[PDB]
Amino acid sequence: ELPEAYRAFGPLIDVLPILPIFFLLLAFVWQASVGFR
Amino acid sequence: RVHTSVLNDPGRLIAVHIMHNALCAGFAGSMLLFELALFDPSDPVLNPMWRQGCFLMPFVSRLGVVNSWQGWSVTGETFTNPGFWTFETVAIAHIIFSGLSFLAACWHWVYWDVDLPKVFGIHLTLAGILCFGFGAFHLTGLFGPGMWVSDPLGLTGHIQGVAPEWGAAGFDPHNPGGVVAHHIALGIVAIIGGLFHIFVRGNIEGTLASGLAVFFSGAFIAAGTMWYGTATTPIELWGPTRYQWDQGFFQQAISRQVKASISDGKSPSEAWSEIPTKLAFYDYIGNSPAKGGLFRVGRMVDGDGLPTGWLGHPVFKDGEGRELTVRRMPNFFENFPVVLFDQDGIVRADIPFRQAESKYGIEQTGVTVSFYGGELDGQTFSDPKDVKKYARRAQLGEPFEFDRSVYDSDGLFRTSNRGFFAFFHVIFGLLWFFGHIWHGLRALFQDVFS
Amino acid sequence: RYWIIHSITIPALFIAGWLFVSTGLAYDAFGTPRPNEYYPS
Amino acid sequence: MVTLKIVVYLTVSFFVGLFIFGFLSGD
Amino acid sequence: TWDRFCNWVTSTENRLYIGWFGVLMLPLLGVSITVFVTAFIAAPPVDIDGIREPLSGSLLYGNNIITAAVVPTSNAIGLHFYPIWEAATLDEWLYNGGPYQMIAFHYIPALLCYLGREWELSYRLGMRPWICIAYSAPVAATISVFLIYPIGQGSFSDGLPMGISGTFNFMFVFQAEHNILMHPFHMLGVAGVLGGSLFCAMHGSLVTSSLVNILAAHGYFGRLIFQFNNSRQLHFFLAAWPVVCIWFVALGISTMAFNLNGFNFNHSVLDSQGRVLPSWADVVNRASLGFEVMHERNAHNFP
Amino acid sequence: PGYDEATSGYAWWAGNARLITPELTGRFLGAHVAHAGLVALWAGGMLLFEVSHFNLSKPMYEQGCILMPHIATLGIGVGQSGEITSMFPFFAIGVAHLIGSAVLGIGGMYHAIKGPEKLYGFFQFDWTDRAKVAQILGFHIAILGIFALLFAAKAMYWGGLYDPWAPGGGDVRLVTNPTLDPRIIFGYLIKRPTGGEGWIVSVNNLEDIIGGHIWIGCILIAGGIWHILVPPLRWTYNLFPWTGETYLSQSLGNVAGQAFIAAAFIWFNNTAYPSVFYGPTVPESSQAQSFVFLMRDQGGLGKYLQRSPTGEIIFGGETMRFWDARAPWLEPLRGKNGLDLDKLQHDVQPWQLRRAAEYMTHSPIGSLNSVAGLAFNYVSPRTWLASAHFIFGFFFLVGHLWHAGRARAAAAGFETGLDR
Amino acid sequence: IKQLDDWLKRDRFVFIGWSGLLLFPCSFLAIGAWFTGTTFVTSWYTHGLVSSYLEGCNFLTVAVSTPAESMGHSLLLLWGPEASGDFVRWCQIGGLWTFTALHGVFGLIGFMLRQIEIARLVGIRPYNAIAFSAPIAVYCATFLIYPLGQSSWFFGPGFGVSAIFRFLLFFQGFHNYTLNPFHMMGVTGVLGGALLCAIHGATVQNTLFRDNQSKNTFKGFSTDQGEETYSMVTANRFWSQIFGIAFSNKRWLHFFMLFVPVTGLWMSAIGMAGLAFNLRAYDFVSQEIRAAEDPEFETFYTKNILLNEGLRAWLSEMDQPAKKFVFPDEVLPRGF
Amino acid sequence: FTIRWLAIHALAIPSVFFLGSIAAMQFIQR
Ligand code: CLA
Ligand SMILES: CC1=C(/C=C/C(C)=C/C=C/C(C)=C/C=C/C=C(C)/C=C/C=C(C)/C=C/C2=C(C)CCCC2(C)C)C(C)(C)CCC1
Ligand SMILES: [Ca+2]
Ligand SMILES: [Cl-]
Ligand SMILES: [Fe+2]
Repeated sequence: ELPEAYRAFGPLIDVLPILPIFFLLLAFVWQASVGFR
Repeated sequence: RVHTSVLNDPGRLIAVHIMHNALCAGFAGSMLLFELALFDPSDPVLNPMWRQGCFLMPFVSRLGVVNSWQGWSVTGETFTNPGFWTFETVAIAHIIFSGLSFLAACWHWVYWDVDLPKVFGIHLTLAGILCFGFGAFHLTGLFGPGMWVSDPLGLTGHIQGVAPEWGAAGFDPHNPGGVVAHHIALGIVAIIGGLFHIFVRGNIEGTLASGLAVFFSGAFIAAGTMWYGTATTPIELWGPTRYQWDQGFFQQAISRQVKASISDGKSPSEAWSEIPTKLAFYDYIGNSPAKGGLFRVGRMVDGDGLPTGWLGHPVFKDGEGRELTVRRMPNFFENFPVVLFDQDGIVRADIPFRQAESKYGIEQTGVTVSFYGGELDGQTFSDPKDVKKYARRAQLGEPFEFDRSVYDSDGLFRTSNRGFFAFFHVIFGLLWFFGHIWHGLRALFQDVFS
Repeated sequence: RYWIIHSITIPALFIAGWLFVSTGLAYDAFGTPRPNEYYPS
Repeated sequence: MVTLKIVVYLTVSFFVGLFIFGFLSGD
Repeated sequence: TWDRFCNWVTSTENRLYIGWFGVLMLPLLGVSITVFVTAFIAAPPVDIDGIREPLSGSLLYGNNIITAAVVPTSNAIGLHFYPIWEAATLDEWLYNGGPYQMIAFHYIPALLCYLGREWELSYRLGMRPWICIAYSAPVAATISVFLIYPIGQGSFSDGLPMGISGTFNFMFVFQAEHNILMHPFHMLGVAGVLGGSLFCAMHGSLVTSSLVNILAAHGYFGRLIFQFNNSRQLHFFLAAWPVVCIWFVALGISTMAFNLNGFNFNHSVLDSQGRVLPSWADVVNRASLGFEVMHERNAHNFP
Repeated sequence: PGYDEATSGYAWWAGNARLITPELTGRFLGAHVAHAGLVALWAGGMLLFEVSHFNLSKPMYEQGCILMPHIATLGIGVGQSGEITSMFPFFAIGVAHLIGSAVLGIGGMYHAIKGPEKLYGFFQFDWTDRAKVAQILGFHIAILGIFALLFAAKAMYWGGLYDPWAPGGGDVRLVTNPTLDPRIIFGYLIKRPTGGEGWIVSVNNLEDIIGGHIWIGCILIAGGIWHILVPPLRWTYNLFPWTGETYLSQSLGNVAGQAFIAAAFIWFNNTAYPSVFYGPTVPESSQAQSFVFLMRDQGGLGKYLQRSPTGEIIFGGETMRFWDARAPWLEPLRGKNGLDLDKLQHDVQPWQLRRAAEYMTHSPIGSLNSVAGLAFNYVSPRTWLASAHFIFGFFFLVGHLWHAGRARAAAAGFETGLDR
Repeated sequence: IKQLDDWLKRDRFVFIGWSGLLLFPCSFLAIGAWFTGTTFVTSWYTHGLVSSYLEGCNFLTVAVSTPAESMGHSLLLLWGPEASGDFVRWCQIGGLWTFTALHGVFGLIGFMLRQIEIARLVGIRPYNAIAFSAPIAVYCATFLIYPLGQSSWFFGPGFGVSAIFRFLLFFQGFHNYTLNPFHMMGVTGVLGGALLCAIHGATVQNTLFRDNQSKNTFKGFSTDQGEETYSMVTANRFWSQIFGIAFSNKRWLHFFMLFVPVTGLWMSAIGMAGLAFNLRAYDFVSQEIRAAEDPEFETFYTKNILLNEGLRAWLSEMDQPAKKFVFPDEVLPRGF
Repeated sequence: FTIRWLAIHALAIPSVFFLGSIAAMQFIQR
């Protein structure tokens, strides 16, 4: 139960909390792709 | 460390080994004299040697020496002439050897100024001659006393010669003939192997290390055969095992003896009066060796006490008059809830914890107890204090009266000599595994350790 | 050369593991009770 | 033990001030 | 002359370094040692549960050193500050477990000052500063059982008793309340002390067996496992593994103070009908239930 | 330049320590602006997550909600007794933090990638420059003092806060008479942190909360002005090294202490954290168990009432450790000596029995080995927030201990090792 | 005869040697059986328990559980009379536990033989093999000697996370193993061992020699050296002034890091060996009698006895299904 | 064909078969 018009955004909201723990991973993915220099 | 003085001298290691042989036999003769001083020989039924902390005495009587020169025997009887070889002359012979080994170790320590494609082969025939001779002359009874054998109920143990059991029945641990046949066969094999290594054939720490391997492996085997019970550890000498309590082996044997005898002609009071007190005493959890404690030292009789006598078999009946059975204590439980079950398996009575409501309390279930055989034969108790008193006693198997003042007993179960032997030789095995590793590594690494 | 027989036989062994359980063969091979076989009713 | 409360309150004040003024000096 | 006191206190020439954390440590250690020893020997029984059933913790009231403890402050006090002067009498203070609160409130700051003293000497010796980081693991562990767990539970009677058997009693009661065995932070703590012991014995054995040469010490260890080799990385890992794990288990005790408990897999496997199929976790739960019912003085969910 | 281990001295796993140098102050800014976007991204995301899965039957604390209670406590979209009126205010707040995370995120990436490597002019700061860093401390102290008064102005004028202590349950109300009196406001700081006292965690009315924030907001404004105008004085020269990693460690120690206070605050306080939103405190849920047990049996006179060590009528048994708990549903039955026997006879409104019955099922004086819950286990939001923030408080104290020693060692010059 | 010795003794990625003919198949079989049991094999017919991933268990609750009590101390060989070659029966009676337990010993033996073989080949002292004798002593005492002394393999430790947790709790209630002095020396060995690990590693790290200029010191041209990477003098000065005493010799300290946990584990192995015969420690009958004669009297020892009573009664109906204990609710202990 | 091939394929052949079955148990209805 959320506002009626914004039911469609839906699963994108269900990803929104764990989007910060992906930036922590991309700090290691960027570190991977520069050779850990 | 300190004792590495004698590595560069053989004769002073013969001296050190003779010295150890002096200490071993000297202990064995004086430990057996200590046991003889403390031993009560009056009741072999109710105060046998396994209740009295006799360590060495069962090992002496295992092999045929069962008499004292005072006249008594550990079997049952009181010979006028007990023969030459008694517990005293076994002890004396060990003490006389010990002093003579003291004298010989001194001579070897001072006069050492006196070859191993030959020595181990010499040692192996000698051990083979001893082993074959022990099996074929001592144990057979041909030129010896024999060994202790008994029925599996442990009621009629005595010394007799034993014929070697040469087949697969001989590898049954409870067959006494196998041990005879083992010693004849391995004795021959060791003589053949020994004369092989005399005619057809480096570090002394390696020899020590491999000897320690034999010692720890044997110690576990010795601990295992002690704890599990074989022909070589009779229950008249070392008591019942924990496994005989586990499967109710004596309980089943007694009930077999009673159901047979009821079926012949007799009444339950007559049937249970035919159960030997010795047999009923084995079916009591304080005789199980798995009830002791690490620091509960001494004899089993320092615990529950001197048994006075069997009370008889308690039979419990509720208000319906249907037969009830207390669930017996397992070895694992220091205390166990007293619950009474009928023949189908339903709880009919118990001794509750608080006692808050019982629905099933003894007072409201109207449980009575009647005894057949023993001291209380023909007596019925109906008062709850009596019935609750005997229900707790029945949970430990057949009830016995104990005198706690003969040995000033403290009520805490001790393990038997069987339990003390098995425990120490497990410890000895674990320690000697480490010593084997320690000396094996030092022998294999004598160039990086030195 | 190397990566041909691994694209075939690695999902083949994963499928055979999958088909071991999904067809119930794992229950018979080990005697493991099925969910309706723990309490014989 | 109303005097002992004073004794403790002073003892805590003295030792803590020692620690405070110890790191106030600077080394 | 004040600088002279400043010079002696910070001097690295004494037999023991005092330092500024150490002038705030030897009083606290002075009190906490003195009260602990006196209470361990001679304290009268403590009504730990607050319901007038006193618990005898001291040597002179029936205990040996194995069973003796300084008994935690009474449940009646709760988390109240209970100094010796706020009691009505001296005996009422001893009855409500006053000495325990005296000991714990001097011992915990003294350890924190021991932490800072270890930093302080390392600074004055020109060392890198992080031995005190390593020591923060047993400090956090002991603060969790003596301070944080009582705060979360609302009573210092739930703290660790200061004795050998009281400690064991604390372990079993905690398992009943919280299922610490199935807590992953305790799982990490066990891996930290058992593995910490493993690495200690291994490092001890590897180094001592190469005294006469790391080239044959790594020819060994490289051959025993697949082929660090960096003494800095290895020694960091030797410090880090017990320390990090003990941090987690201290945080486990601390979060269990708020009743964030171990994993409950009771009734977690069901049959086709919905009958609970017991697992090993349910057996552990029954065992911990046996602890729980004896510790409870009125349960309200058991016939 | 300073973007690899060779020219920085720091390895990749310490790669943020390459922003310590004043050569790279522009990237220092972009790290912080991008990180604040990440904080706002979670705040928006978690709120919209909590709003999306929200169901109107279970109150707020039975749904794993930790952000929605914070919005409700400001009075945003709640009515009497903390019931949600409209979820759209909660949605409006969550979306705004997303947009704020986009602005902060974009500017964080701008300065970290596109902007200058070092700032210049007014925004150029050197860590060793005592006047400049203190000036930035002054600007930042002022801003949070601004926002403390903005929070107090919101409570006084713009909609007010949810007061659980309002009669008849709870209700949003303007805090029209905040406690400006300094002996009440600063008397909280000398109150001991122990039981019954509860140093600042025992603030139990909105007048004291709002009065304290006016005192905080103003003192932070005067402090901020003090640091902008006055550069650090000579007594603060050799107290510690004036380097960047020193300042980080001092923040870490303070923020570690803050998390511990917050963990205590969510665990014990039911004024700033009303129980209609966060659930009952464990002290208050044990009072709820005993109170409804009185109203069951009857329906120290009894088996549930004893004396406190101070001699007051309290709830008996295990919950006598919790006799200092005060709840807005219990407080109308509290006389001059603790619980009042006449008020536990006939004073109890249906809402207090309603409120206490909900808070029954939240109290760990039962069994853990079958289940300790309502349905099943039930970890409370107070448990989650206090556990999480104790963990943050501990690690940040460790991070304080780490950074402070390293700051000391690096200025004195022996952070790399000893001399042979 | 010396052909195969050359191939065993070779320079490859993993050394095999003569010990590897015992270690590698037995460890693979022991680990392979554990994975097989925890994935597919039930404990319904031995324990009335569900114990594999096929059942619905997770890692924390899967186990290769001990054999049924009816099996006694049988080896439960696949071709033995209990299974008679029937693999379904063999897994159902707990034959995988004996398979895992007995193959585990031979891999553990094979591993320590491998330690000896490599140390002999390289030419160093075999103290690692001496130190590994303590995990082997613990394993033999707990997994073999204890069930052998008891009534069946059933009472041994199951190969699982929660089965081990049951084993821990069983030893409190039934053996009071916390009060056992040998377990006490074991705990001192393990916590002291962990303490030595943390102090020594921190001491080395924080007394490192400054060699290079990088702010990460994991590369200061001294890690290859070994121990001489850190200042022994500064470390001794720190600990003689913080603690009072310091380990002044590097050989003695590393001897002590060997000795403390290894001796501790060997102590716990002796305590466990005693419990194979139910030889539990420390009655303290004076406190028991006094609390049976004075209701005012209670110690933490007598509280623990009551806790162990509660453990024994509330666990054993479920924990020993073959015994089929019936404890009515009234006979169960409680403090209610 | 010696140890290197047999060591990897004795420890990955069952390990992906088992992981195939454990993946299949997650979609078991009970
Ligand atoms: C605002 C708080 C704060 C800030 C700004 C810093 C900043 C810094 N710290 Mg740090 N630190 C902190 C708090 C903080 N710290 C706390 C609370 C602790 C206690 C644990 C530490 C312990 C610490 C150590 C030991 C070190 C630093 C170091 C540093 C410097 C380099 C670190 C780096 O490049 O990033 C690198 C980032 C990574 C390598 C990734 C972090 C990996 C962590 C352990 C995982 C996080 C777990 C997370 C909750 C779960 C993730 C979910 C999962 C799905 C991934 C840098 C200037 C280094 C230094 O001293 O340089 C001079 C260094 O050695 N810190
Ligand atoms: C000379 C001589 C003689 C005499 C002899 C004799 C008289 C003897 C003896 C002897 C003896 C009488 C002996 C002995 C012995 C003993 C021993 C040898 C022992 C011991 C011990 C031990 C070994 C122990 C130890 C310990 C303890 C103390 C306790 C426990 C622990 C331990 C182990 C530590 C004659 C005339 C005949 C001949 C000739 C000459
Ligand atoms: Ca509970
Ligand atoms: Cl208790
Ligand atoms: Fe080292």
